[PDB]
Parts: sequence; structure tokens; C-alpha cells
Amino acid sequence: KTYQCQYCELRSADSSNLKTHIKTKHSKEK
Ligand SMILES: [Zn+2]
Repeated sequence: KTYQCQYCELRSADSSNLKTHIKTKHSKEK
């Protein structure tokens, strides 16, 4: 149905936007 995060538990709809969420609120290994 939707796409979820891989760090917390916040969803958007599809990868399309979700990608951004991650980079800024989790910032891979930065
Ligand atoms: Zn997240």
C-alpha cells in the first residue's frame, strides 16, 4: 500500500519523496 522508513516508522506514499526524509533526519552515516 505505502512505503515506510528504515530507521523510525514514518511513511509517505512511495520512495519518490521518502528518500529525502531519510537523508536529512537519519543521514546514513553522517
Ligand atoms: Zn525515518
